[PDB]
Amino acid sequence: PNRLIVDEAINEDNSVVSLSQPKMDELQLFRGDTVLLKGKKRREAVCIVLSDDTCSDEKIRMNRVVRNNLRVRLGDVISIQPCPDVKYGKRIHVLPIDDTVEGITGNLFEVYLKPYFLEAYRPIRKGDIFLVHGGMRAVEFKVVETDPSPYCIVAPDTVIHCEGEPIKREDEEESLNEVGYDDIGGCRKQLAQIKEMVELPLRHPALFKAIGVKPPRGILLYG
Amino acid sequence: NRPNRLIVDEAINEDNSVVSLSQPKMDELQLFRGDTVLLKGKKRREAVCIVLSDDTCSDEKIRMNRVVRNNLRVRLGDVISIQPCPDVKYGKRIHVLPIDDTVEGITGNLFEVYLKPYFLEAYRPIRKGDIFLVHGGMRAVEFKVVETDPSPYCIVAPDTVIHCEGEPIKREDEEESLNEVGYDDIGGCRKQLAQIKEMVELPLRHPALFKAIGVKPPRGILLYGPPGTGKTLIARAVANETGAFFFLINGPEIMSKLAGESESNLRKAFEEAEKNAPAIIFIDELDAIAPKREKTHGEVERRIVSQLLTLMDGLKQRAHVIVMAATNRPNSIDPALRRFGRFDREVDIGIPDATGRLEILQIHTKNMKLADDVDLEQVANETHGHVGADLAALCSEAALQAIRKKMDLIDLEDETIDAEVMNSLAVTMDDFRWALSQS
Amino acid sequence: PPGTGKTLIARAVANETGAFFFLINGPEIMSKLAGESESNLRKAFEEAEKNAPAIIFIDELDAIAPKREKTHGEVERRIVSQLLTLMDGLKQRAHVIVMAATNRPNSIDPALRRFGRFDREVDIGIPDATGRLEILQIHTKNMKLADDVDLEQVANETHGHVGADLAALCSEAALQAIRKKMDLIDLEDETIDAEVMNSLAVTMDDFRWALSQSN
Ligand SMILES: Nc1ncnc2c1ncn2[C@@H]1O[C@H](COP(=O)(O)OP(=O)(O)O)[C@@H](O)[C@H]1O
Ligand SMILES: Nc1ncnc2c1ncn2[C@@H]1O[C@H](COP(=O)(O)OP(=O)(O)O)[C@@H](O)[C@H]1O
Repeated sequence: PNRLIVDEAINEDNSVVSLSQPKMDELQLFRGDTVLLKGKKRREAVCIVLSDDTCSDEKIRMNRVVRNNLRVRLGDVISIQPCPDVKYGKRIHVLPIDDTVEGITGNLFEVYLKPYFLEAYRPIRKGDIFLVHGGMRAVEFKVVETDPSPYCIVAPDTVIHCEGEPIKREDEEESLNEVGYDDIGGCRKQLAQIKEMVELPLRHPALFKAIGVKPPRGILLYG
Repeated sequence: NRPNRLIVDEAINEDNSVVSLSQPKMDELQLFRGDTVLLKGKKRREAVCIVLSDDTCSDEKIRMNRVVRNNLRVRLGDVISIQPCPDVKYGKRIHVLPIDDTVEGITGNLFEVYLKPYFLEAYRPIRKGDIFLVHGGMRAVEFKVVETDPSPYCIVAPDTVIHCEGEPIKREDEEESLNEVGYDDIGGCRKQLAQIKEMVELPLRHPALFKAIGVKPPRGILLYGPPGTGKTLIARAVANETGAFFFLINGPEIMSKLAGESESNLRKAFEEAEKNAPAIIFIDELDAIAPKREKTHGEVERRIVSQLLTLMDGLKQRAHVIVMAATNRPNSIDPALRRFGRFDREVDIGIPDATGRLEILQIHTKNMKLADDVDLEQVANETHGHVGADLAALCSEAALQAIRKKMDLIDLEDETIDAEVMNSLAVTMDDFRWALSQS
Repeated sequence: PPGTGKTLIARAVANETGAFFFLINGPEIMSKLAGESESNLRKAFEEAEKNAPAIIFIDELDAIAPKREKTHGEVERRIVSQLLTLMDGLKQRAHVIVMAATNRPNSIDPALRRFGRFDREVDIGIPDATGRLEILQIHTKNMKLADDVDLEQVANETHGHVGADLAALCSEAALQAIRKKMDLIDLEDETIDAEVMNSLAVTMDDFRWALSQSN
């Protein structure tokens, strides 16, 4: 009813998720409304929602950044619900993750945080991990706490502390500047084919006990 | 011996409960179209069937399904006695149970999925101890008839109560699985199949005969054709279909072994088929082992070719072993193999034509629920240059497409795909027309 | 060409002239490992020397002694030589004739055609119509043929056939006629008396069928 299949993002923004127009009408959501998304393993994340008229009705486009905080891969299921109850924060606390900051010195507020948030009005959740590009390297930041806990918006008013020591990566947490379909271009057509070939046997593998059909076993790549 | 015994032939009417007969032989036996008959075969076994007039059937032969053949414990070309059975009245109780090794993976109600549609307006004769086969939900399921109320045999009318009570049953030694490959599992090449069958007929079915006569049976059979044409398939089938033992020699797998242990294997293959006679040894991708004597660079590759040729000669005609082998062309092979006494028999398993392709398609869509708009005839016409395995994968893809479409809608739980949910899953002509853009 | 009775002739001549017959099969010799391959080849000549007079028959010669460049690697050449030595080492007083067969001259190492070795070449060609008839007769001499069987006709139809083609043709035509009767012999088995056997005629139809099979 309100549950959706998680698809690839076309709007490469961390805080936004797209949805088909009629599915927004169905769920009674307005363009720019903020939504709470729940995924696997007790996890949720907060996002802005926009109408994408190329999106499938029962699917929801979202960034890898988001997917991660939800602990879901592409083609999974997530519940979406409205969240207009969300308010500007006083006091966000972010820390960089040590393995994305070896080599860079000093003030990383001015370089990443600041331009990532100028007129941001970004929804965020405690325990969120987001990614900022710049200075020829991408940096991951975890939100260690927020003043309206558990989730707040970040307005010009909101004070933002990145207090010294970078934090260790959790086992659960996956490097975001690891390798994804968003790291490869010029070959959507070919990529699509690979994805569907591998979709079921890798994502829904228990299925092949239930049916006598044969999944492709070997895939050859020309070029 | 008598005017009622017959030779068991291949079924053209692919229905479990019917057997066909030549019109004059029905007149001779005074049987009527639709009359139900009792068939007695080997090892104390009998089965009950409807009978229909087939005007392409031989007068002294009787067409029947593999399903039936099994319950009669007979292979093709054997003898069975047929007699009228108008005494069979409808049943009340029937107890069927699925055989464990055809139901691993499927859940819950298998009545609604298989039994029910198999019996809707069936009026099917059946016997206690019969094992029949139902197609659906992308897997075939074998069910044994554990008892009937009019014992030993009854007909199953709408009135008849049908019970499949829980626990699936173990398979007996005598009972042979039906997924096992048969000639009904291969299409588009009757002509070539016929030849194979008669070549192998006597030496595998009546092997003691060759002590009595000084005639030489073919020892080696070579299978020409592009790859994926069912060359392997045919050999697998013929072995099962004629109750012969089947030893596979895979060309590349033999070259994978180090020098000398490569031959020690090859030799051990012939020693295994000798041991379990009669047998078909099937050498797949022959040219991997025995290519033209100049195409073999280095000694050990030639030492192998020879080692084979020695085993082929060393093959006594009294061994009762037929060696079948397959390759993509004649010219690939060392012409030494085509000598009298070795691979003296060459069969050309070609490229299925339109009509053949249709069959192939039908053989691979026999377990899946197809939509009304599915036009397999159309598909056949579109797939102009396709070999059998092309089409088998086409059906595999079209189905996996239809599963992906539903796999989104089955978000609600997993791994929750019941056998019932499975049969809910139809495959649209669209899913085929899509799968065509791939192959 | 192969199947022309090259082996057959050698077998015959040995028996027909009371000579001992040792068969050397080309491929079978290459099947053996290195050095034990020669130890066999040498032991063949030692066996024919021992039982004189004899014909040693080397079948599929080219399997052993192909053109000196067609032999890749040493042990294949070491074999060719080992033969040539035995061919020379063959005393004329030994009373042993070595016969050998192959599909063509060019396949063979021309070293073998030297004076004192394979100095004599005979060309067992392809049977012509009249020949094919004989072959057919030779392989139908134990089977009961039907009146309508016209082996002359068969010969004419089988234009490009070698002897072994025709020997198998007869074998098939007979196995066809057996299959036809094998249905009617349902009554018992293995009950095929020698008498039931002679009841079994082979119709011209069984031949015309067997023609649709062969090469
Ligand atoms: N004529 C045919 N009829 C039915 N199935 C076929 C046919 N040809 C190929 N197939 C299917 O495609 C595959 C062919 O594999 P294989 O038997 O190895 O063919 P080949 O030996 O010609 O390569 C088999 O899995 C079989 O199910
Ligand atoms: N000219 C012939 N006359 C009679 N039989 C023949 C003739 N040619 C071939 N055959 C038969 O066919 C087979 C030929 O085998 P083989 O003697 O090895 O011929 P080759 O050595 O020419 O290959 C034999 O079994 C023989 O019975």
